[PDB]
Amino acid sequence: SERFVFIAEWYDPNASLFRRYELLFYPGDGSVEMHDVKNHRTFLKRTKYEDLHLEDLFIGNKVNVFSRQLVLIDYGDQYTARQLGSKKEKTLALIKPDAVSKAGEIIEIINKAGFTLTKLKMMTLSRKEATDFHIDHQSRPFLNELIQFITSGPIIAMEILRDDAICEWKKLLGPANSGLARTDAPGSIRAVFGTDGIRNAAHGPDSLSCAAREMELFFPSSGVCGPANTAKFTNCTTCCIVKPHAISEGLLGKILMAIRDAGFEISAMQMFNMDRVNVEEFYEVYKGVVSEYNEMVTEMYSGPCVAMEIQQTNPTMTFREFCGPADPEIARHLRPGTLRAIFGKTKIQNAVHCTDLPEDGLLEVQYFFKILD
Amino acid sequence: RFNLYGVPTPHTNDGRNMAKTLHWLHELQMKRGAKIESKRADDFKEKFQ
Amino acid sequence: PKDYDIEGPEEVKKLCNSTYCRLGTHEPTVWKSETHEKMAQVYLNTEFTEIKSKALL
Amino acid sequence: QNTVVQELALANKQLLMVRQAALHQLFEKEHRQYQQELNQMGKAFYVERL
Amino acid sequence: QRECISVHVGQAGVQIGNACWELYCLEHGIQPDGQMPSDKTIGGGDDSFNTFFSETGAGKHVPRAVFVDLEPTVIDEVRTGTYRQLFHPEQLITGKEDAANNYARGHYTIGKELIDLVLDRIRKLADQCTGLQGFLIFHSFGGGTGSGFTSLLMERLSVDYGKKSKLEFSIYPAPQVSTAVVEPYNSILTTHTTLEHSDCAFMVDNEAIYDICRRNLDIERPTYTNLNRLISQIVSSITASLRFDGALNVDLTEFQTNLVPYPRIHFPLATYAPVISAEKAYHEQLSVAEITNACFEPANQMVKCDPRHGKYMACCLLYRGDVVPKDVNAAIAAIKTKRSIQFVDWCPTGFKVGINYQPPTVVPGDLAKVQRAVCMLSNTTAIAEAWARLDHKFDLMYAKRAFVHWYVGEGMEEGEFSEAREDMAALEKDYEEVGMDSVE
Amino acid sequence: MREIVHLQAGQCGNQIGAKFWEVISDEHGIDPTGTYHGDSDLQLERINVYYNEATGGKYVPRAVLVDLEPGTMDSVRSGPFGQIFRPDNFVFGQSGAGNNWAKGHYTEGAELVDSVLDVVRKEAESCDCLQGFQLTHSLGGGTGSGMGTLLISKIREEYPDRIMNTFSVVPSPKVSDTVVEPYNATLSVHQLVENTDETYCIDNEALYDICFRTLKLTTPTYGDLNHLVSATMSGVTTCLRFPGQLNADLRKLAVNMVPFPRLHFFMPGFAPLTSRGSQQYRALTVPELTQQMFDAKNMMAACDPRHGRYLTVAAVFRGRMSMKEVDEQMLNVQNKNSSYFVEWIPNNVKTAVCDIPPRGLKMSATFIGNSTAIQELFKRISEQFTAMFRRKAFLHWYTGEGMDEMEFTEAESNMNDLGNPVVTRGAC
Amino acid sequence: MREIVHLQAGQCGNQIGAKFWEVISDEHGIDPTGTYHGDSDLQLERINVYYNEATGGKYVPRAVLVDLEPGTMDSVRSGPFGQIFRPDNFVFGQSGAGNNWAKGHYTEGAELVDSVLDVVRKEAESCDCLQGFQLTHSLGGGTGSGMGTLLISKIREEYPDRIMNTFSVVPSPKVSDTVVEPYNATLSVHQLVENTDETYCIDNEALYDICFRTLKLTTPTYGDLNHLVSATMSGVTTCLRFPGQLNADLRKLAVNMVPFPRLHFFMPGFAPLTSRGSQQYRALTVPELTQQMFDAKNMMAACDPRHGRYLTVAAVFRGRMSMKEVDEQMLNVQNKNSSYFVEWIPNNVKTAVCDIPPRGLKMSATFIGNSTAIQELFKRISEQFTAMFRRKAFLHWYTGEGMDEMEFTEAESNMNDLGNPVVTRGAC
Ligand SMILES: Nc1nc2c(ncn2[C@@H]2O[C@H](COP(=O)(O)OP(=O)(O)OP(=O)(O)O)[C@@H](O)[C@H]2O)c(=O)[nH]1
Ligand SMILES: Nc1nc2c(ncn2[C@@H]2O[C@H](COP(=O)(O)OP(=O)(O)O)[C@@H](O)[C@H]2O)c(=O)[nH]1
Ligand SMILES: Nc1nc2c(ncn2[C@@H]2O[C@H](COP(=O)(O)OP(=O)(O)O)[C@@H](O)[C@H]2O)c(=O)[nH]1
Repeated sequence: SERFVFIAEWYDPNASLFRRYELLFYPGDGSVEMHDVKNHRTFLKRTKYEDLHLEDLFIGNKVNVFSRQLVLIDYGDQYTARQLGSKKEKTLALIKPDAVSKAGEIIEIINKAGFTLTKLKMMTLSRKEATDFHIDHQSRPFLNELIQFITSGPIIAMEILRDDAICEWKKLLGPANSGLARTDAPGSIRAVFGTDGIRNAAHGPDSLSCAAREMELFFPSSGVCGPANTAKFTNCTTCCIVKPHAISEGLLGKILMAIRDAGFEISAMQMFNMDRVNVEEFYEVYKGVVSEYNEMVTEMYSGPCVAMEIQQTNPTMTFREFCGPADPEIARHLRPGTLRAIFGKTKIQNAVHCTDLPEDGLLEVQYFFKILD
Repeated sequence: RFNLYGVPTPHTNDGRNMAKTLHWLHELQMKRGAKIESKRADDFKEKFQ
Repeated sequence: PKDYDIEGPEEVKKLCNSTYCRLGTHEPTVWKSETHEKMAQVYLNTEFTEIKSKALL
Repeated sequence: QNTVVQELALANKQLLMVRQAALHQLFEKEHRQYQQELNQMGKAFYVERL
Repeated sequence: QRECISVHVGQAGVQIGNACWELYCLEHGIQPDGQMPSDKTIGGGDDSFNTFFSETGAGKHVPRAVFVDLEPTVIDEVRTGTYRQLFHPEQLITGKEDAANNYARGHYTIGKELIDLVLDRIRKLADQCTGLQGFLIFHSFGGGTGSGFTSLLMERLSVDYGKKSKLEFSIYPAPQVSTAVVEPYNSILTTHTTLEHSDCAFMVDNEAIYDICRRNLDIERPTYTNLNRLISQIVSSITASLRFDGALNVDLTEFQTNLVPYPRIHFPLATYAPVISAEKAYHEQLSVAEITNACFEPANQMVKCDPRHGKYMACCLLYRGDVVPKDVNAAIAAIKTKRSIQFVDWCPTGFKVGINYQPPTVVPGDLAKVQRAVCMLSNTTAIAEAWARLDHKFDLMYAKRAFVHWYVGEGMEEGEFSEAREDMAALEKDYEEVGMDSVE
Repeated sequence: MREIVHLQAGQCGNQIGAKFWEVISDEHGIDPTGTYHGDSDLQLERINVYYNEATGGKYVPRAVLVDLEPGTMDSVRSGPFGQIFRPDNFVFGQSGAGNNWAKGHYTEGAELVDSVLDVVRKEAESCDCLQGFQLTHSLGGGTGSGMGTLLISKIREEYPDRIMNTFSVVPSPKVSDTVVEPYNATLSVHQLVENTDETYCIDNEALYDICFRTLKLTTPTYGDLNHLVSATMSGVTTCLRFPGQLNADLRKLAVNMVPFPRLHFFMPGFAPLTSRGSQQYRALTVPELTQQMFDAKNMMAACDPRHGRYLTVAAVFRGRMSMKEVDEQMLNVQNKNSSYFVEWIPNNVKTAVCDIPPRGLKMSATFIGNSTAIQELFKRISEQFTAMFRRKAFLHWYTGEGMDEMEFTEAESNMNDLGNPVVTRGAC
Repeated sequence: MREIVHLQAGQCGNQIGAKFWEVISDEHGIDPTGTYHGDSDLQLERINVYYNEATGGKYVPRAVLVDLEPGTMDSVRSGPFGQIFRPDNFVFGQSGAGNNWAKGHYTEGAELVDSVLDVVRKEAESCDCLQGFQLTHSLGGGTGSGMGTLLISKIREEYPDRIMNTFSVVPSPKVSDTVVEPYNATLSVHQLVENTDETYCIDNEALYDICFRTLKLTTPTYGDLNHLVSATMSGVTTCLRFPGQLNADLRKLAVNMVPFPRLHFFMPGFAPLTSRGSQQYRALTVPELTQQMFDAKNMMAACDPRHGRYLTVAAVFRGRMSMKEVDEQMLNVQNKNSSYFVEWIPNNVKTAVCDIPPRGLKMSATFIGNSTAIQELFKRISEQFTAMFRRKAFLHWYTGEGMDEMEFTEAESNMNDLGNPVVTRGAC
């Protein structure tokens, strides 16, 4: 009853060949069943897999079926196309260098609208890369100050999914001139968070082809996107990993709110769908020092996770103390103001992951912000 | 006219029910968080237990 | 399911054409030899060691 | 390049051991001071047959 | 430097060579167009690719083979497919009239319009050939082209290149299955004249690889591509020790010295190990001892002849990959200990070892990705059963002059039919003479 | 670069050739106007086996269209694929066939054979490497019997090293469509003994039997009969034209098919003959092809293969297909029906495979079979000849057109002299 | 080092052993794909006991799977921990089982035993010091009984110096899933008396009265019921897989646990068991573990210990614990239940402990019991056999399949002659 059947892909670690499968999802009672494409046979007969929800099913997702981190490729059958197709649509978000420090509650309003985030990156715009994001504006006497804005500071950029996502994010965005938005007063993102027409809040595409071309000028299919601003080693470069449980419950915006209203500054964010070998490489130092390791690791490669770096400027309280004790129940009986105290549970669903050693934060940011893309 | 009719019996075919009931509840509490009791319970059981 | 009905209501009946045109109803005619297709699995059907264990150092 | 790759593997393992030792020390010290402040507050951890 | 010329004759030989040079290109990293993306790789430095692929100022890695066929459309398939730019236009020689599965048309009448051009091409490839190690002859004992043009070619190459090495990889007529009726004519009248001119001739069959693909590669409905891609694996295990480096460097001239004890008996039997199908190879050990025992199990031979019905006279093992000599020693000692490998009494030293440090490279296809392999070539007396059965076929077909007129009216005299028959009688006489143990 | 010169004689011949050309033009991609409108270059690569190149992309069939009555040529030129042929290749004659071998062989037929030689020579040296000639006609009747044998003899004398394939419509036992099938068939077989190199006898009763029973038609027409025969004719000359592995041409099949020079009489079969109502249900594969090939149900000469051992067997398969499944089934039938094969020859089957099937199908197999069971086809015509030659009936036309009495006796002597070895090899 | 070969026969054996391999993979750290992902280095201490390796650290289980119906094979393959097994070990057969001991023993069941012994032979020669073979099967029914006992016989003939563990599910008194369960059970235990070194009789009703009286589940299925079986199969083979003070392997268990060679039928047990609501109100300690062993509501064979004296009692603990506790506890059990423990074996209790407990548990223990209480199971099977045998019912499909009259009486006589010692040593 109500099959949602997709084309899935796995990399066999032993067999260095891309293996193609056909995933079946029954929302129903929630169950999963793959099928071998070549050598047409059965593969993981229909059984309930409650870890696999409905909302993560999405082209390009990297869903964790049994010890197998399958990346989605195609619709395949087109009944599931004509049902869960237009109910999800691409959208590119481009929170401008003004209110880029207010991006935490930008993200909060995005996730409160009902959106789903897939990838997230802050860069600076180079010469040719910034000129690429002006072909719609070209030959009108404002290009110079557009360049000055878009190359002034850092830019946090987002990929957004919803039904009628382009038009509904236009409804959230408001009218293009924020002066007109202030005269209307609709509570739009420009009207509440904006200065003028040249610096509104965030630019967005107005058509599907517009979303496609601006997505390609931004987050590419090749590998060169931008510097992804870090100021790599600034003598204190601890990292945080906002977890899949956090960015699936929608606590990411409030996490950014709390870490911005604590003296700390974010300067690099990247949302990266990880694989098990890189997750194992990162958490390899946790082999045998903490009793529960494997089910902490499987959270790390369950869903999307967003890395960030935090420059330490807050006196007395450092980032380790601001994150608090690793156990959130412990943190609640402790100092009831830390991120894990007011944002997490169950010791594995900590909202944040700080660098535990103080001298070693640079190596984590050299990984989730240099080694891994 | 056309619905599932009859008393439902919730049951898991692969064995998850026995899988959860053969994990001790103290371990599940431990995985949810560290267990915390009173200081004098700690002292009494340190001395006379 | 034929094409030239000899018993069909047509006044002119040229009894020299077959009742059909093609012997079967296969849609794709492929038009590709084995030493053209199986030998072409090098420009396509590629899957090398992409997913590698990235060293932390 | 082959022996360089072997050398990166060995350096990975060396930093693994020293990082594990430091992390174990830090976790033990954190546990000790958490227990101390809980005893100050009026509660304590539960250890199996403590 | 250390380079050998491949020659391919007939439909069978030419698409031996198509899959063979696909595998050679993806072994040395060479693109289908004719160039290499970048050097600084173990496969494509200089000394490994110089063996087959020549060079050119504009990065072109031109082959060292000849693709000769007496009829078009197979050479035209080669120069129409994805390897059009790689092979040189004169490197693929085509005729304008099919050999019609007649040894007389392969040897006597339509051979003279093409043998001069083929020898001109081979002379050119030998002129740009510093150390010529030998010629690898790929053909069948079946159809007219591989039966007759090879029969003329070994004669001409022995006239002009008498001291050189010649290694045939022959498609032998299978025990039961066949593709023709005049294969008993063509095989006998080809072997009769190439026995004195072929240096060593590994015979690989078709029904045996049929059973191998059916049993180990787990594919019930395969084709000629899956059939002779395994022969490309065989030749890539034979002529690889001079390409890469290893523990034991076995040479092309070493195969004929170690597998051919007598001037006329030069007929080894080939087999391969890991032949597993990539969803079965990673639930087994595939150790050196297991892949050694796989070659000597009486089902993995690539010609349908049973080694139990005979005695080995020579065996060479070519180990390839991350194989260690001190498991090689244990495996060969274990296979010598047990009885059903019965060696003759006139070679207690009956093994050759050649070890290569290059792991086998998987093509996009059906074979698995493995880090160990071995190709085993055994010269044994067990081929005498197949030869006597082929002689039975020839006698039953010749006793009442079947298909004689096509052969005799083409240019061949009748006495060659009787001469090849007594040549085969002498061959099986030598096979039974080398069989019994020494009693003097 | 090889080609086939196709020639057809008689009113049977012109229609069988016209349907063959409809099949080949459909297969290659030739429209009724003549230009090439196809979807792949594998067709266009070797269309100069049957289509001479001309300017403007107007590829023209290289066909010699021959008859003594200029009405079937009007039918051919007014048919569907009528404006495709050369207007000079309709070599006509304002005369009558006469239903007479003497009128076909010793009369105005010999006055027309010089112009037919001129046409076929004009075709022949517009080439580079010719494989040979392929004539279709009917033994029972005029024109294609008499002029067919005369033309076969004359072009064999002109070119002696080129293969000859003759598709000959032999008479049937169930029906007699003329009264001089015996005279015409015997007199044609007399030249068919020492002339053609590969004949494929194709009876007419078997065509109706196959069309009514396998294709399950209710009123099958001459178009359907010629369509089946043309399918066999096209499948024989396949690997000469379309690419594949283990390719086989006419001389290849001939060398592997005749053990003796006079046993060149074959007995054909095409066998994806699945009925179209059941076509979506058939699980068409190699063993089904083999069974439909080797039953005594699809055989297009009205003579049972169970009445005589098979001498040699062809199997020209076409399509994308596995040759384990080909040849294991080949030995399955060869080892199961051991009594139906002569034992002095071993492995009496040819396998040939083209990588491209006929369009509309995906797997096909043409069978060309030399069998001693072709003996009954000549025993019938021999008794049918002698029963009306003993009383000198229907003979004065033959002896008044300018042919002697004794040639009948010579023809019957040659015919049962062909009857002797195809008997004596069928029982060791 | 030491190894165990896991054979599984029948649908029941296949499902039970698949859940067993799930439990062992979870205990050792092998994921469903087969790559080792554990937390401690000591989980890979003794990985050779159940797993052979492959290239790249991929551990394939040393299991041989057989049945007559190729659908349970697909079920196990499509299970969660299905793509870990060797594909050549999936020894199926396109035939029928038909829950018939004759059809699984004397016939088509024995037509596959050559390939089964070939696989078992290669898995046993690819070892250095093999300790033995454990087979999971159903005592009643076919395949697991039919081919199962034949497999026991041939393996015992080939290797007479290894321990044969046979985890078999016996037919239940209240319900039957097959009307010829007494027939198959008698004809299977007849082989099991003189062949295997130790059995494990796991009755369904006693297996499930656990799920009421201790676990308090409402609707448990067989996926829940085979987990207790898997827990006991893991707990028996735990001192040869994980380190611990006073180790105990299968053969030390057999010598301490089998006094006379025929008397080797055991009742199993696993007792850190309590309901989900009663987990938090429990006082998990060695004395309550010992009591939950020795209470007659936890064991998986429907045999009352108060209906017969205990011959031997083995107890293999897992978890960090004190030794004086367990020694005094089993001594106190012996002293309290003095009459129900035999007097001719002083200290009829074998004790063992191991360091690491199963994951999700702090201390566990497996229980092995050889008493005279198995005479109830064997006598009930004997009564039901003599009920179905005195009217020759359900027997013509043994005789037509190839089984004769007299060794039915041999099997029943062996049943009664096994009931005789297990009642004489009850009264010494
Ligand atoms: N891998 C592979 N093996 C082949 C192929 N074709 C033929 N063989 C083997 O080669 C034998 C006959 O091929 P050939 O001797 O080359 O045929 P030919 O020499 O071209 O003879 P004709 O064309 O009939 O004149 C068959 O018995 C097959 O066993 C092929 O296309 N691929
Ligand atoms: N298959 C087939 N047979 C035909 C066709 N036309 C005629 N025939 C057969 O040819 C026989 C008589 O033709 P025939 O008299 O020899 O033609 P003629 O020699 O030109 O006078 C008849 O028995 C027909 O069955 C055709 O178009 N296709
Ligand atoms: N514990 C357990 N018992 C089972 C399972 N499946 C079947 N059984 C038992 O197996 C018995 C019948 O098995 P049987 O018919 O002999 O299987 P067969 O050998 O394939 O024919 C039944 O009485 C069931 O109680 C299972 O998954 N777990």
